[PDB]
Amino acid sequence: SGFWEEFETLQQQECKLLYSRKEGQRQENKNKNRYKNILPFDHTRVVLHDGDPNEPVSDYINANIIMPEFGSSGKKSYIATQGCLQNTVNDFWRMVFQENSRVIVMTTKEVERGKSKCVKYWPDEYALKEYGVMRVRNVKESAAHDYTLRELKLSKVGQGNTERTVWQYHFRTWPDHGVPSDPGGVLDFLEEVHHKQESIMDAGPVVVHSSAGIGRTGTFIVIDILIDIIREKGVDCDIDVPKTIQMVRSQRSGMVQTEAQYRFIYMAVQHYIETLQRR
Amino acid sequence: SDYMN
Repeated sequence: SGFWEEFETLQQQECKLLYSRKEGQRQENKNKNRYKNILPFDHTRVVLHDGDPNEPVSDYINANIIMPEFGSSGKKSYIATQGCLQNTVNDFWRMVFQENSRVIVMTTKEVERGKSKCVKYWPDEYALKEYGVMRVRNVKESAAHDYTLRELKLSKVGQGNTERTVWQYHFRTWPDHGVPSDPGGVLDFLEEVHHKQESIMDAGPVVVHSSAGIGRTGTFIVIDILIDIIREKGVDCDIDVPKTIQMVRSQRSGMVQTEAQYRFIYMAVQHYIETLQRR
Repeated sequence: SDYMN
């Protein structure tokens, strides 16, 4: 009770999806979506420029910009996207490069229960790989309990002075079903993500992905938004979980998929508050 | 084809 009523009321307001998703529905973009029914809104989708002139449709990826506030800088925003398909790996790196993203949050394993959630889009440690026009070196990997950090260096093949470091925070322990029973791992992880992002000036939006780009993706993003409000305005500031979910859902449909994820968000915030009060 | 979650 209370959480179910709140989540069910949110699910009410999305029974009609109002904003247009026509680009994702185009015949040329059909096999760029992992799920037929999960598509980016046209008005917030990431439009990919500088594509191959021989490709009739080269501007599409299943991804949306998410701003936490109406006047949010790119540095304070997110990109919510699906895990790479075999044929969108190159488009994914075009997106990272174009948006100047410096931090990637991966919320899934590559494969879970025998189903691909994300095709591997990074080289092995110390290896280099070319993804279309983009070159990626994997400089170092650091294992933590819940995640692995991959320090990647991304550049455009041939062009000088385009190299930049992209930090891939790969959350590894999310359960195959349900949500973690305690938010500690996610909070410590998001704390490292945030400090990394804030330390890079002129960084672009943080890229966050899951299999569809809405469930785990929305859960991670909304928690990050809320704890950053607490970071900025203190532990007695007012927190409106439903309105925050409404805000991100106006930019990509269906963010935060299950009531367990909904309860997990509240738990994470309450833990973050408790952590600051309890030293 | 359809996102169950």
